[PDB]
Amino acid sequence: VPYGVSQIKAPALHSQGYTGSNVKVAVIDSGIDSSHPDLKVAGGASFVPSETNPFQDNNSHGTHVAGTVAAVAPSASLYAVKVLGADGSGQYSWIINGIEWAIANNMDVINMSLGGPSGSAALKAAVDKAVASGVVVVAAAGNEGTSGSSSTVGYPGKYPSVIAVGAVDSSNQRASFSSVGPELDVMAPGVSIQSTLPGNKYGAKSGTCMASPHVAGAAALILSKHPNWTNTQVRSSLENTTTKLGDSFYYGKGLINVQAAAQ
Ligand SMILES: [K+]
Repeated sequence: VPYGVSQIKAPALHSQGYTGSNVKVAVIDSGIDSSHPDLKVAGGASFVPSETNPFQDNNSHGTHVAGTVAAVAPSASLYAVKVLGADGSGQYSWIINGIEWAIANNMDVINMSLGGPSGSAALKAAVDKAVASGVVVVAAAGNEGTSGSSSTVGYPGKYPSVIAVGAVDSSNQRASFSSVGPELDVMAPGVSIQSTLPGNKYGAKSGTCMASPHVAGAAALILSKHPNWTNTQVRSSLENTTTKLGDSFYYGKGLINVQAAAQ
């Protein structure tokens, strides 16, 4: 549909009848506008104390992330895990509560197009438990760019259990904003991403946040072909089948190729 879908080689799988059917993807974000004609929301939960409806997206972020998951894996069961309020901010407890729900509710893929500058024993415990429980955990690397020689990969992206996603444009160039470090795993399209917006709209957003869902959608396609495959196997296939770009500090393993990873 959008250029980023074709770029990751998703359409080849779609033509084959692999569209992410029976894959439960949790969008741990600002909610999802379930009212959008182009989105099918299966369930979810809100963990934002003042915004009790997960199906009301007061930000726009979670609907845009969800629509990218949907563009990659059209048949995937989308779950709106509302952890971020109208301002796009959320407390760590709300976020961790949303991961805890995703595990509890047998989500196959977690998408976290979110990041914080600091970790916690509780955040690491939550991601680790998800992984140990066979969930594919995908997160945005962060929008911190370059910072001397140091990692600018945010949390939870920083944790070895999480697939940390960096952003490339349509040319396969690293976006100037894309966080860097040894914890960067893969690259996906993350510059001027056309996706669904609340109130039957479409618009572009840029960020590693936009790159993350292409991988979460990519993990849904793999699981649709290979329902038997472990989260470990899904991850290894995505990482081992990449189009090799530059240095792993900047590009991770390179750009994901869903066609090559699906075998
Ligand atoms: K990581």
